[PDB]
Amino acid sequence: TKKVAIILANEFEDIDYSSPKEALENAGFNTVVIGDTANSEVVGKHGEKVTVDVGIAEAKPEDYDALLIPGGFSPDHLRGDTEGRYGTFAKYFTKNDVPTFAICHGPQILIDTDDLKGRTLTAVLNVRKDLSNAGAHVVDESVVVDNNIVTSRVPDDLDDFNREIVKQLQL
Amino acid sequence: KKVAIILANEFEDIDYSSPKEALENAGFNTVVIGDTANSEVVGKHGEKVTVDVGIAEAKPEDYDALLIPGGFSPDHLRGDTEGRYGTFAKYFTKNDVPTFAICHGPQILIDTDDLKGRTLTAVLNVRKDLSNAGAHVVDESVVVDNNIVTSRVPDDLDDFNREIVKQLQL
Repeated sequence: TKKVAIILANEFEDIDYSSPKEALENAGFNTVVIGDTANSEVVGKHGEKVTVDVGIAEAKPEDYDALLIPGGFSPDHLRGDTEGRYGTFAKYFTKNDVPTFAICHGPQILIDTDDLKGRTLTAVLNVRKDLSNAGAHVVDESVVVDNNIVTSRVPDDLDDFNREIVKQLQL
Repeated sequence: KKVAIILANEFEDIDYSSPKEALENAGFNTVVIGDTANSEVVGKHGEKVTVDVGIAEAKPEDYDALLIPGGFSPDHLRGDTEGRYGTFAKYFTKNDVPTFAICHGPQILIDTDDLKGRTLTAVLNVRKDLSNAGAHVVDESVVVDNNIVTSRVPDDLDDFNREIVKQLQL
């Protein structure tokens, strides 16, 4: 059975978490929330409470068949980790071409992999310039698939994003 | 001397209030520029601030400096569909006018495209993005690079406030 790592801090955009989680589980994949501390709670912009399953200190990225990075201000929080542990975690996925899915601000974390040169991505407007400075070919599309990396811009893109992430996992 | 403060919702309260009070104590005037004139924007910890001038009307030549408070306000500003806050900031970087940014504030300066070779600091969360914009990023309580003054976190405010006042007294 395949399972998806979802990296999550406080102030995630609630629907960026719930909608792809529901699509993945509906297709028969399981999800696991990876955050600062196992069994801590993180709270979305709009109040959704999510319990962290696995601490980032213990998490083995090779255990997971895909990474999902929900947006809002969760990715900014994750990039505040003094030891850069979420960037290092995401680097496993980009270095080994494992399916990697990011929506909205999510692609911010991919910048910390230093692996984006020549990759094609989209993101929320706020973050596109940073993605291009990181070496990406940034485009403005509802969903972008570049081999293993799937990106979308906003919650309104979720139908397209969810369809593509489940396909990539079927591979 | 008049200082433009560009501000959206979820600014870090003391990043606004503490420099604004330092500037006003030194005899300078501040003018909050935001999405719509006479709206209120609200800080992460609930401080309410009235927007004096809408970004659509603001003329950056009017001002003797630009101040960019941190929090998630700079991110919000970078979401403006027509990039009007980046364009506002470009006047200051192009014309070497005093430009002060704390915490996440320096994110806005990324949109000017004018950071190559410039020396800045910022909160850890945004340092990589500043480096990728070509800036020489250091980890100091305050950094002065000609016209641009940056600091990292609220603890640095004493040092920030001293340096931004000193810029304007020139």
